[PDB]
Amino acid sequence: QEPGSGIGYPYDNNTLPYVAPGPTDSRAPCPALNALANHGYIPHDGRAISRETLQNAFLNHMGIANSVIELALTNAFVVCEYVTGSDCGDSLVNLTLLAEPHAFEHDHSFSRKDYKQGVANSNDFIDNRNFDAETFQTSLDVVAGKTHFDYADMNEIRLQRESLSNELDFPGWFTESKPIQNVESGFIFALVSDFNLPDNDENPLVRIDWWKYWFTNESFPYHLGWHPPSPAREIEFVTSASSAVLAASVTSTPSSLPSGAIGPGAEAVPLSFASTMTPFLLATNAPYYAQDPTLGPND
Ligand code: HEM
Ligand SMILES: *[C@@H]1O[C@H](CO)[C@@H](O[C@@H]2O[C@H](CO)[C@@H](O)[C@H](O)[C@H]2NC(C)=O)[C@H](O)[C@H]1NC(C)=O
Ligand SMILES: *[C@@H]1O[C@H](CO)[C@@H](O[C@@H]2O[C@H](CO)[C@@H](O)[C@H](O)[C@H]2NC(C)=O)[C@H](O)[C@H]1NC(C)=O
Ligand SMILES: *[C@H]1O[C@H](CO)[C@@H](O)[C@H](O)[C@@H]1O[C@H]1O[C@H](CO)[C@@H](O)[C@H](O)[C@@H]1O
Ligand SMILES: *[C@@H]1O[C@H](CO)[C@@H](O)[C@H](O)[C@H]1NC(C)=O
Ligand SMILES: *[C@H]1O[C@H](CO)[C@@H](O)[C@H](O)[C@@H]1O
Ligand SMILES: *[C@H]1O[C@H](CO)[C@@H](O)[C@H](O)[C@@H]1O
Ligand SMILES: *[C@H]1O[C@H](CO)[C@@H](O)[C@H](O)[C@@H]1O
Ligand SMILES: *[C@H]1O[C@H](CO)[C@@H](O)[C@H](O)[C@@H]1O
Ligand SMILES: *[C@H]1O[C@H](CO)[C@@H](O)[C@H](O)[C@@H]1O
Ligand SMILES: *[C@H]1O[C@H](CO)[C@@H](O)[C@H](O)[C@@H]1O
Ligand SMILES: *[C@H]1O[C@H](CO)[C@@H](O)[C@H](O)[C@@H]1O
Ligand SMILES: *[C@H]1O[C@H](CO)[C@@H](O)[C@H](O)[C@@H]1O
Ligand SMILES: *[C@H]1O[C@H](CO)[C@@H](O)[C@H](O)[C@@H]1O
Ligand SMILES: *[C@H]1O[C@H](CO)[C@@H](O)[C@H](O)[C@@H]1O
Ligand SMILES: *[C@H]1O[C@H](CO)[C@@H](O)[C@H](O)[C@@H]1O
Ligand SMILES: *[C@H]1O[C@H](CO)[C@@H](O)[C@H](O)[C@@H]1O
Ligand SMILES: [Mn+2]
Repeated sequence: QEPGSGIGYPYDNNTLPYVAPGPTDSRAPCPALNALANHGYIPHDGRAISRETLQNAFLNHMGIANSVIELALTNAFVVCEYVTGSDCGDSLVNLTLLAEPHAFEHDHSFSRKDYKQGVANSNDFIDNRNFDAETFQTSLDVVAGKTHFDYADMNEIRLQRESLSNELDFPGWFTESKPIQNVESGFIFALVSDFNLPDNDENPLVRIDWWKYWFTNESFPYHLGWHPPSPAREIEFVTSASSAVLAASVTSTPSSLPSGAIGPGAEAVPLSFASTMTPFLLATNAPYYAQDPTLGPND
């Protein structure tokens, strides 16, 4: 928000306004990075981003501590080197390369289509990077009519998304990614679980309106009473939430789940790519921004 608005106070005392990305700006498949770039907490053009810039942006403007993004930072730079063909050092070339498929970006996302979702031919690919309202609706439908949801609900959400993607993706494309997705499940609980409820750290409940605002708008739901978590969320909360999602009992089992979908997931570890492997072509679409309505500087 505008610095003088005081909208983030006393949780964030140095805010910057929302600015929609222009056609030439680089955006990510990540709603968090996109919100940060939209505010200029990382570069608005989404290019040339250092680890510390990311660490500070997450800590000071989203209440996400450094520990939470340690592996994500490692993996971002691994993917940068893979996509560009050379070491990116401490300047992430852009946000868009993070949408390299079957890498950090993965199938059965909550709010993005898959790289080969619904394509008529095998060489074809689509926008697996920008927010897709329809896909996100498929996630929200699982918790229709509710204001909050828990770990068991999130487990049902990710299962529905796995089922849908496995059915709709070009044959042979779909590749399950429980470890990465469920870190991201933990991230959702970390950012938009309802810290105003008395037992948030034991049984955190996601506020659906906060989640929808963050994902659809790629900006922060201050207008709905959100603020950065204080103290900042740490990695233990995230991986604990990730484990709890996967441990939750399934009351409705969708068809066409990949083998082993139900049950615990592997711990996320650093990505690695063969020096011989050429990266998949990145989707080239202009960055998404909200238009129904468009956002002002304080939204
Ligand atoms: C340097 C730090 C980060 C990097 C490089 C990063 C990168 C990515 C990438 C490549 C994806 C796409 C995965 C896919 O859905 O196919 C993603 C998704 C996602 N990220 Fe980030 N991320 C970071 C930090 C965070 C943080 C701190 C949060 C929230 C606390 C967050 C929230 C999410 C969520 C919820 C998704 C899933 C979106 C969906 O499934 O539609 N990310 N991130
Ligand atoms: C995206 O953000 C816009 C702008 O903040 C949201 O629309 C506003 O929502 C606030 C409460 O958050 C209301 O007080 C305003 O009346 C709304 N303004 C306008 C212009 O409609 C919008 O709801 C957000 N989208 C989602 C899905 O959360
Ligand atoms: C983000 O960076 C990536 C990596 O450099 C860009 O993707 C490459 O773009 C060049 C054109 O300049 C192509 O020759 C390569 O084929 C692309 N690589 C892949 C794997 O697709 C990407 O264009 C950049 N995006 C933005 C919006 O800045
Ligand atoms: C990205 O750009 C490529 C070359 O410009 C195209 O071959 C791709 O199909 C893809 O195009 C899509 O996104 C761009 C926005 O940059 C639009 O100009 C196209 O209409 C298309 O949606
Ligand atoms: C914001 O400023 C107020 C008043 O000085 C202070 O009490 C609070 O700790 C500040 N918040 C942060 C995150 O520094
Ligand atoms: C989230 O974190 C837990 C614990 O590391 C994993 O089991 C899960 O697969 C996901 O990565
Ligand atoms: C989540 O899981 C990680 C290991 O993947 C732990 O280090 C953390 O304490 C939490 O239980
Ligand atoms: C790990 O931490 C999460 C979030 O605080 C809890 O919900 C879970 O029960 C475990 O203690
Ligand atoms: C990971 O952690 C969660 C939360 O403590 C457990 O529910 C799960 O069984 C796994 O050990
Ligand atoms: C775990 O428990 C649930 C109820 O919470 C059952 O519906 C499911 O079959 C599983 O045993
Ligand atoms: C069991 O409850 C789950 C939520 O955990 C629903 O998704 C499902 O429809 C069934 O009622
Ligand atoms: C039970 O509920 C789940 C989640 O909503 C569905 O994916 C499944 O098909 C069944 O309707
Ligand atoms: C749907 O069915 C699966 C087995 O196919 C169970 O694991 C789940 O608990 C739900 O009843
Ligand atoms: C597809 O499969 C699921 C369980 O695997 C069923 O619940 C459903 O009725 C359909 O046959
Ligand atoms: C389906 O296949 C996979 C092998 O990747 C197993 O992990 C699973 O238990 C099931 O047999
Ligand atoms: C990570 O692991 C891969 C295995 O494919 C290697 O190719 C790479 O050089 C790195 O050691
Ligand atoms: C997005 O742009 C539209 C232009 O009609 C405005 O209505 C809105 O305030 C926002 O700036
Ligand atoms: Mn994806």
